[PDB]
Amino acid sequence: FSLGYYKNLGVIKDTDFDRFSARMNSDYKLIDDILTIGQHFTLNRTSEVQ
Amino acid sequence: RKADLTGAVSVVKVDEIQKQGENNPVKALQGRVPGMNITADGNPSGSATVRIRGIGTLNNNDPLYIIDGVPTKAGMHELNGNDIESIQVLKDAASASIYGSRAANGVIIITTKQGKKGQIKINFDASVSASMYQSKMNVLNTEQYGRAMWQAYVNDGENPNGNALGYAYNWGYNADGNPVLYGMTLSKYLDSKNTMPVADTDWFDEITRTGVIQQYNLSVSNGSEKGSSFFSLGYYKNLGVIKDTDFDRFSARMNSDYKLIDDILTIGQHFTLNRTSEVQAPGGIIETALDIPSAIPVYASDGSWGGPVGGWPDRRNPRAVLEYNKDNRYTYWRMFGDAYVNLTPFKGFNLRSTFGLDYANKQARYFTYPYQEGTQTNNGKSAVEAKQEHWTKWMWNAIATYQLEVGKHRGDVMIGMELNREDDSHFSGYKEDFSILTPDYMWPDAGSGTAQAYGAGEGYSLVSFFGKMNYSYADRYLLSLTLRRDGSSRFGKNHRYATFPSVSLGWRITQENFMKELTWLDDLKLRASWGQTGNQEISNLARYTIYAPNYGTTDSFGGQSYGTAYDITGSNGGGVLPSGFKRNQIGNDNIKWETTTQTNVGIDFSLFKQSLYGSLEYYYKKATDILTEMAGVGVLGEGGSRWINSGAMKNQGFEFNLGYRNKTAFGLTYDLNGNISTYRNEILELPETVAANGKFGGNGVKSVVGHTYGAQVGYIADGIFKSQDEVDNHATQEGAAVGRIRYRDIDHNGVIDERDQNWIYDPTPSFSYGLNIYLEYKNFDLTMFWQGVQGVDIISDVKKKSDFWSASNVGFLNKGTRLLNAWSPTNPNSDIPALTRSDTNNEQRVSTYFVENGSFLKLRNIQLGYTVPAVISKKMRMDRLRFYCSAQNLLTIKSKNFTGEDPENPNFSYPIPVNITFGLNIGF
Amino acid sequence: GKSAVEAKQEHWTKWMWNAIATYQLEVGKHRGDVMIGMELNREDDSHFSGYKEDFSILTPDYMWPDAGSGTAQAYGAGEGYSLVSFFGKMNYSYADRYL
Amino acid sequence: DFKSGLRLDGDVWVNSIRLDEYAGTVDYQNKAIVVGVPYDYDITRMVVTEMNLSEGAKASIAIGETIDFSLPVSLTVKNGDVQMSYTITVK
Amino acid sequence: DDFLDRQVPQGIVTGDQIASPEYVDNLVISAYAIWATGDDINSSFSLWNYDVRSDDCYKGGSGTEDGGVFNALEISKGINTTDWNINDIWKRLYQCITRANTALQSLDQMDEKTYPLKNQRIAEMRFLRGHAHFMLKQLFKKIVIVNDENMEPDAYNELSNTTYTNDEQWQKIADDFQFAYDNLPEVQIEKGRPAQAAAAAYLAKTYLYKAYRQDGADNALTGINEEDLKQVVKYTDPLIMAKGGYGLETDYSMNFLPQYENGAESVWAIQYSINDGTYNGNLNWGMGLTTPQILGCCDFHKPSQNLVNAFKTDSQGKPLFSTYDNENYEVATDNVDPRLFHTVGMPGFPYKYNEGYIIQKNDDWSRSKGLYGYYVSLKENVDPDCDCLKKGSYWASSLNHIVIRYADVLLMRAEALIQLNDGRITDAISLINEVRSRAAGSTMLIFNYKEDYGVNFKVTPYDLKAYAQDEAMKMLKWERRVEFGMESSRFFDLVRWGEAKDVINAYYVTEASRCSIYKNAGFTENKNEYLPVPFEQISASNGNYTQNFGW
Ligand SMILES: OC[C@H]1O[C@@](CO)(OC[C@H]2O[C@@](CO)(OC[C@H]3O[C@@](CO)(OC[C@H]4O[C@@](CO)(OC[C@H]5O[C@@](CO[C@]6(CO)O[C@H](CO)[C@@H](O)[C@@H]6O)(OC[C@H]6O[C@](O)(CO)[C@@H](O)[C@@H]6O)[C@@H](O)[C@@H]5O)[C@@H](O)[C@@H]4O)[C@@H](O)[C@@H]3O)[C@@H](O)[C@@H]2O)[C@@H](O)[C@@H]1O
Ligand SMILES: OC[C@H]1O[C@@](CO)(OC[C@H]2O[C@@](CO)(OC[C@H]3O[C@@](CO)(OC[C@H]4O[C@](O)(CO)[C@@H](O)[C@@H]4O)[C@@H](O)[C@@H]3O)[C@@H](O)[C@@H]2O)[C@@H](O)[C@@H]1O
Ligand SMILES: [Mg+2]
Ligand SMILES: [Mg+2]
Repeated sequence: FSLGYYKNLGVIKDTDFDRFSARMNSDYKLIDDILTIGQHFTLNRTSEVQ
Repeated sequence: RKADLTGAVSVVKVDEIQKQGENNPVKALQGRVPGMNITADGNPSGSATVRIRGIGTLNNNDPLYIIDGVPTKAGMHELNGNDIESIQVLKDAASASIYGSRAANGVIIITTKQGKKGQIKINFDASVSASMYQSKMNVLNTEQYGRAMWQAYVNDGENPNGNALGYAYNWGYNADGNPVLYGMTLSKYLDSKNTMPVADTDWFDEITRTGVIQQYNLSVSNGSEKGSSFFSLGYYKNLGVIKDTDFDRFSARMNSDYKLIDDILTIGQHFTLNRTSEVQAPGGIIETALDIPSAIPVYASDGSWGGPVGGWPDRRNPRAVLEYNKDNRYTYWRMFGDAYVNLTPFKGFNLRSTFGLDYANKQARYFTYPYQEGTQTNNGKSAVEAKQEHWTKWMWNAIATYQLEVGKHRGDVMIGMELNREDDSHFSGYKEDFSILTPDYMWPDAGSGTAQAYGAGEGYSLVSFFGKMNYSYADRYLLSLTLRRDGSSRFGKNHRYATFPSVSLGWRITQENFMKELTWLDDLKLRASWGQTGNQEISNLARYTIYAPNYGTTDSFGGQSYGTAYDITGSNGGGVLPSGFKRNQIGNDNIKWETTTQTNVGIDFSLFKQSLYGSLEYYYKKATDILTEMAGVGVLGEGGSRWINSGAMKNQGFEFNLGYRNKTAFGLTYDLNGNISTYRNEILELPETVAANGKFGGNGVKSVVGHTYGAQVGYIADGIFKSQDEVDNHATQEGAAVGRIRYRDIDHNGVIDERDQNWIYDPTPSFSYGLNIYLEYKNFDLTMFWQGVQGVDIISDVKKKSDFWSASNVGFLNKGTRLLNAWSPTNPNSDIPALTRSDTNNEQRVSTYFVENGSFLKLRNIQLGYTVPAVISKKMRMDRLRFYCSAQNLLTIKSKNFTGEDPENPNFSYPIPVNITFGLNIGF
Repeated sequence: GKSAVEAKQEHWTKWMWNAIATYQLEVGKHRGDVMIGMELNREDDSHFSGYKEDFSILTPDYMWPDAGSGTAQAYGAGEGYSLVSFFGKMNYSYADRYL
Repeated sequence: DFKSGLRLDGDVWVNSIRLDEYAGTVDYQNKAIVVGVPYDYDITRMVVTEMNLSEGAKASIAIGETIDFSLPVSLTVKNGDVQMSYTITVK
Repeated sequence: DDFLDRQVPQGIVTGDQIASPEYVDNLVISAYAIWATGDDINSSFSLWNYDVRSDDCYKGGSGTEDGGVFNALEISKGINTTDWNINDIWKRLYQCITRANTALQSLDQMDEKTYPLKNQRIAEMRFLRGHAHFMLKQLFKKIVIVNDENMEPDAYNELSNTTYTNDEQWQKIADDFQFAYDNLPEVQIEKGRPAQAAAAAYLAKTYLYKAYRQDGADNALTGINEEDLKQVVKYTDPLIMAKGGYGLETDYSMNFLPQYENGAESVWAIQYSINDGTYNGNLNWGMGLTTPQILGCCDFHKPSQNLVNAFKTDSQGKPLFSTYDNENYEVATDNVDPRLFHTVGMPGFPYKYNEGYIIQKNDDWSRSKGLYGYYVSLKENVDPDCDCLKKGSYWASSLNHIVIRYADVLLMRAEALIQLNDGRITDAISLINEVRSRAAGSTMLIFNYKEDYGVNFKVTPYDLKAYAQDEAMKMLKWERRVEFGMESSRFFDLVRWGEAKDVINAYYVTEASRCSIYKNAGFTENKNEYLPVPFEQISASNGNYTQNFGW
């Protein structure tokens, strides 16, 4: 499980870019490792003025 | 185990919740919680209305849902309900105050599934069901419609052959002179163009079908000493009984928790992703299907949609309406997440920081295909409407808790700071003049006509500082004190913040030494609580004098758009007209929090070694300074509506929960859960304009103050006139005649007028009860949940068009089948008024005739299941395996005084079907 | 003095389904892996925008299409595509020397 | 379970009629049969010779009836429980 | 702590900001536009819904139950003070007053030299407010005079309708028109704004209504005010209208044809526009219910056989004062005023001068299956191929709604002169003759009717000679009836004259033979000539509003 935040104000005025991110990965082994169920999900939100 | 342990807490059994197999767990718990009313129309979605402890406020009465510590008010039909560990209903202000500042109308805590320590498990559930239409409203066929029209004509004295609807009646007189109808004949085509042949059409059967429901859930959890995790995937689909209406939902939930540094630190998260796609039925589709006469064919001679022609009433084709609405599908994405961090510096101290997020997205595309159904048309209007909506709610929490176990005293002290921010926005584009007229082609770029753009945004913020203190002495005396300082962005700076205290006392009588000999009395607890909670659920722009530049681009029915655009030059438009501003509301800078004071007294008992358990509650709710939207005096004009603290509501209620579980000598395990509750609502104060206009009751005739919320004032129908002597003997009234409704003279003035009205409607049941029976015997489990309501009255709008002829908006509409048994000299033993073509007596007025006994008792759910024996399960290498067949809404009992059907849904809303379900559960 | 607002919305939805069957053999000094697979891809894109004119206050809070009092325009489009694939792979190793 | 059993599926069209020895033209839009006769012909004692209706249809007038056609004559064609009214004009 | 202050209202203007000098023209336009956008199908500012009580027209629709409250009003039986239509019309007229008052309050706080047209805008706002007050006074005898723009919203609860008597309320209404006449320009470049001539004409109308005194609790006429009559004459003097450039149109149908909007006779008119950027245009949605069944639906406001017989004339060109209603009008034998074919569309005749749409006595043209007759109103309707007609769930046209007509001004002057009886009866007869001559000449679109349907047109001016007061009054009443038929003023004229009870009872008795709707109809002497004050409003303003006499 990971949570990330990034923000960058550009050298040019009134231009910027920020990003929130959240990643969740998991894997499950079942029945003497015969079965496996895994997932990798990520959620990102980037707000930008170009 | 109750979270509060000293307040009004109801624990809901999630196993019996999932036994019903409903998309919405809230709808599943329809009658399993005392003092909690769930009303569900029955649409493919699980959308339902929840009222806890009756109506407690004039503004929004929805309860507060808290899923994994994240407060929300959105419905649970749009989330996954098959991954819930526990459901707790907090109905007391003192107990539920600490969970949020929006706990005025009750709180529902939902704890989702988490990986149990030291094991890994998986569960796959499949379910397929068929939903059938049961409350098929009976309407006149072609012959019955002709007979009713002839009866009305001969009763009124006009010539039935002058109906000009293609009916030719062969009729005569009997010995007594009463008209009789020997036979009838019909013209083949309803029009002179020979395009609309006459037919006997079952419109309800045409617009209804057999719906299919399919549910597939796959959950898997894994726990350990260093952490745990859980992952669930769910799919639900429901085709409604009404054609071209459906609702499907995909869901994916991921939960995890991690323990670090000798369990000093903890990091957890609960996230869920949902995608629901729905096509909804058009408004009043059932009403249109009932109204349209059965003589209209579904299809014309050339294959186009059939429609009224000539003198037939102007009602659209319901089948064509559904066919055109089948493309109005909306997609809804829900991102409901939470991340928390917990730190324990030492044994008693805990610091928890929680961040919650609730992002909602809605994308829809509504089409307006040209239609021409006989004389019903929109002049070939083709249009498209692309709409987008965003809801973003984020919550931050900080909780510091300390626990002490000195001597026999247990002391918990908690402080907390919470921030909430909600931002909503929406925008839509509208385009016209399309050519191909298909969903693929209909896009705003492809449009070649007038374009419109709409858009709005709003939001609010909440700040809360709360404190809680719990003290326990000898594990026998319990005291709880909480304080809350709440502020909202909806109020001015002077009245931004408010303070709410709450106190709770509890006494475990069974722990006292003076009844140690009472072995049968396993446990007995007496608790009381007095709490105050705050309400601010009002419009975001409540304290501002709103002036809006309403140009007039919004569609309005009847032309009362109240727009601001005038051709001041006088050139019939041809360009951008000058515009301006209009007042929407008058600001009020003195609005403050609504204060709700709740007093609760409860007794919990457990007898015979936890075999017979139960609880009895009595509650008094008093809401004061209610924020209400009082309208203008009338000469103040538009924008006179304003928010004011001039309300007062009272709710006295009793609740009784009982349960008995025991075994049997030959191996039968029976579990009975009983429930019964009652309440009384009363309005004590109200603004003068509100009382006059009767928005909350009284129909604008008498003030609702001192009466139940929603009570109605109308006339009293004392049977019907059966002879001219009776008509003369009765007090004079306009339109009185033989076979007409007789109205009681309340004031004995000799004339029926406005003053002859009294209180006739009370939407408060005498008591609502529920019963759950669970029988286990030789791997066979039978579950049976009944729900009943007694002493409730309902205003029947269906009676308006099923008991009268020409009492609707327009004449010659289709009516109910029971209209045939109307009073006549040939049919004296009847109570339905005689048919007539003109409402001279004004029978559309509110009266006791339309008030019926809504009491009912329906088998909400039945389910028979067989579990594969454990030895066969282990031989086949999978865990718990179960098959089941269930029926929902299979059987119901209604009072004989109810002329209609389905007392729960006695109006033209969406019907409630009977569900027959077959399902299986596998544990591997 | 042209005052206008442009509210734009775009959606991209791509979903992929995969099915892979793999077998491995370690007979003698020969290592043999055989894999077969079926893949489906579907992409659907859409976008729509509203355009409004003739505003008065000229601030982001006030500038909304409802608050606009001028000519309005609407734009919108949608597209997509689909992919189907059937693939097979075979790996042979002899003496851990020839691949 | 809902149908009234009125037997509304019958057809009431009129294919063609012949008065004496003069066939008539039928317009279904206005339900009008027009029979053209010579100017000196006497139409006060016309005789119906044939009337080809639909299957199962029954008309008010019978084949072989003597009618005075100095004015338009109304005709009703009935099939089961449906009916249609035509007007016959001899010009 | 800016957390609770960061978010602000979106897309709105606050009350403190709405008083800025740059929004005054916007508020003026809002007050103008309420008269075109603030009306409903059941509550139109033309008041045709509430004019069905007269003998001019019935109520259309499927039947009696279609708009049951309006059927109760039409039959004058079973009318309740708790009527949604009555409450709605009260609320809508007071909403118009509220917009005008807001504009006036904004205007009053501006600098004269900074805003040169301040007085003109104030005059226009006072004119609109007075128009709304006049309409309210016509509908309800006792009304609240809201003429204080600088008045707090909290003080509105103390307003009462008995603060001023009937004469005082009429004077308060006329004061606004006096100010408008004083301050308005003689000619307006924008046809939407009223002119000085329009203000003067409407002031003359107010003074004419004030002249017929209704002192006492009952609604009975008490006398005629010579001072008010002289004021009417002074403000209807032809010099004012000559300066304003207003006069009778050369043809009667030019007033209602869309091609001749804002004509000479259009003294003032609500401007309705099409395809002007809104959802469907500022169309006349109040007339939406009056479109014929050939357009698909609605079909309300059907004229009456009594009105057709009134239009019927004799062989000398004068209206039949005593035998007009004995027999129904016959197209082939009876001389008819040409105004009938512009007002009422009879069966067998082109609909709105369109040969492709011939009105027939079948169900395709009457929704009620002959219950309300088959006649179709034509003044408020347009040609189906006009391109000024649009379907916005109700067929509505961009045709302007004329409120004041030069014909109305002339007939008002004639009424004032006749009631004065100071030797100007000859002048009144001259005005009536002018109107009749205009009617006679108005045959530009129906000239072919003589050779197409055998229609005999015969209308002649009255002979100029000495006339008795009662004879002149009867002739004027007949001229008003045949001129403003279907224009929603017959009932108000009857109430003002005081013969409303007798006329309505006679109409009920006469029409009960040919219509079964009037079987139980009955008019009360001192109750049914004014709408009751709404019960909801009376309850809301407790101890402040008094119900009208007889209720
Ligand atoms: O009196 C009942 C309640 O209405 C109140 C509310 O305070 O005031 C009346 C209120 O209603 C308005 C509507 O703006 O006028 C209604 C009034 O107008 C009359 C003439 O006086 O008739 C109007 C003509 O319009 C027609 C259609 O051309 O009828 C409209 C009729 O149909 C409706 C909905 O009807 C139902 C109700 O759900 O839905 C189906 C479909 O009609 C019917 O079976 C039901 O009756 O809408 C018409 C449909 O067209 C659509 O645009 C899409 O198809 C949708 O809008 C609807 O689905 C309603 O608009 C209305 O009921 C035509 O038949 C009539 O001749 C009169 O008949 C009617 O009473 C408004 O002016 C007024 O303010 C209160 O009095 C009271 O509480
Ligand atoms: O105009 C209101 C009137 O129309 C209806 C349906 O025609 O609502 C339309 C508008 O309701 C909105 C605004 O809240 O949302 C409701 C619909 O969206 C759904 C999607 O799941 O619900 C979303 C969200 O809204 C609640 O219903 C209210 O809090 C919550 O229960 C739920 O979580 C869907 O359930 C609703 O149909 C907006 O999206 C529509 O434009 C009627 O609802 C209403 O009477
Ligand atoms: Mg009484
Ligand atoms: Mg115009």
